[PDB]
Amino acid sequence: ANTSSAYNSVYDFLRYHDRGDGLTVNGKTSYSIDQAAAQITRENVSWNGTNVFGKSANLTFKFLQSVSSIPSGDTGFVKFNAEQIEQAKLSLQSWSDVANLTFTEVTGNKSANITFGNYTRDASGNLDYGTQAYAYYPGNYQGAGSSWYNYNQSNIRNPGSEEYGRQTFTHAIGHALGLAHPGEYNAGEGDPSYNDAVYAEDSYQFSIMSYWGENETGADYNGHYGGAPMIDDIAAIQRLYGANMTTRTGDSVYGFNSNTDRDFYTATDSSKALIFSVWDAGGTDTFDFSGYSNNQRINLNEGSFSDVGGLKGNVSIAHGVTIENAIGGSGNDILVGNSADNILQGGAGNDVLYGGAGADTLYGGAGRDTFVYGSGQDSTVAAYDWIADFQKGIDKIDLSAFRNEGQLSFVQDQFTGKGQEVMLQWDAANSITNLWLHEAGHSSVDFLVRIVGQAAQSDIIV
Ligand SMILES: [Ca+2]
Ligand SMILES: [Ca+2]
Ligand SMILES: [Ca+2]
Ligand SMILES: [Ca+2]
Ligand SMILES: [Ca+2]
Ligand SMILES: [Ca+2]
Ligand SMILES: [Ca+2]
Ligand SMILES: [Zn+2]
Repeated sequence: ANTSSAYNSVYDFLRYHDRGDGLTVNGKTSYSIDQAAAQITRENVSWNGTNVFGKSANLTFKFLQSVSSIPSGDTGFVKFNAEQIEQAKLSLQSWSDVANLTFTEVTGNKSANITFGNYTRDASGNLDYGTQAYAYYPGNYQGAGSSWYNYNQSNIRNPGSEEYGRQTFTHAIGHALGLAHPGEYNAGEGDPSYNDAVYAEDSYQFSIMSYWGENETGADYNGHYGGAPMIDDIAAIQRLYGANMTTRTGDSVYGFNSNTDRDFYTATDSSKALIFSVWDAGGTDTFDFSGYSNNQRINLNEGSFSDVGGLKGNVSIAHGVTIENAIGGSGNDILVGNSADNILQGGAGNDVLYGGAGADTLYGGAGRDTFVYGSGQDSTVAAYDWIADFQKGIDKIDLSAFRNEGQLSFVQDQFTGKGQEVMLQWDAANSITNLWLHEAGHSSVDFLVRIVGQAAQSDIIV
């Protein structure tokens, strides 16, 4: 079963960052999304009480203007500045986007579920320029839900320009909602490291509640920080409060030309980095990564990771989400669809497109592109694929995967019945080329790929 390098690149990319199922990664136990979610919510606490799951919540938040004391003992209180307020609201929004939560600001003497405030000194009254931030779990105790940040840190004062600040806000709010660090560790306590992680997926690539960089799991964000909930965070927060099915239910576009009105899902130009795990509750959606020149690998399968804009493992799709279309850039990309009907556009460069199950429409774009098929279920007659811009003598249709059940043979105009034969039929009236494949074990011809344009036998890889 010697398959092509194109098929192999798809086969391997589909297994990129496989997790759970008794696997061992980095010498650690591998957790599935749900296992990581249960670990992150191990304190079993939320604003609805203890051991209460799938229950929505309407919460209040406040930017403290003064304090009688900070619950931690720290001192030198400083209220949130305008930039911190705006970024904190964006962090709150990134959480309410995915879970059934509503946030309403309160002012004056009114109490609030979640509060924000800065500190600058320790209990002894000495300047603290080393710590970052901390927050308290939901509860009925003094300080529950309060979050605090070190004003002496520039990233805390300028969260809109220093990415770690925004990520810190999202992280802290996570605690204020009931989420814990993926492992038993905290700042100030000894000096933990990724080696102390309970499971392999305890890193920024999977959870912003982690303490470890995305590099620990093989990802690379080139010095950037995502700022929004990642895949395991989304599953975790939804475990506690339920999923928000009213978010972006229309046709949504992520990346370039985005209509999300969310900075973390938007790329205004090629120099912008994208780091996100998408939550989308409906409609026909598109991953538009057309503005990059880097060779990208885009996967539309729920729960999967993609390598976008030169970064590694920076984009993922949350469990329970179906993204339909993808657009690559000028680089040599790999686009992998899911079981839904996908429209894939490779763009310039030599791309590898794989529609998977469902009736997909594929555009290789300029360049020497390869349209890959891994099984007869990829393009059944009842839901056939369309390759709309095939270039005879330039593009290729890869059927090497069918070798695992016998080498495919080319027939000119008739099937013998022996099976495992491929045929190209030209429809002069419509200028359409029908690619028929009579697969072994199939009494009837059940595989068909319709091509808008001419195709030669030498363009078909068997
Ligand atoms: Ca949508
Ligand atoms: Ca969708
Ligand atoms: Ca491309
Ligand atoms: Ca598909
Ligand atoms: Ca192309
Ligand atoms: Ca092409
Ligand atoms: Ca298909
Ligand atoms: Zn923390």
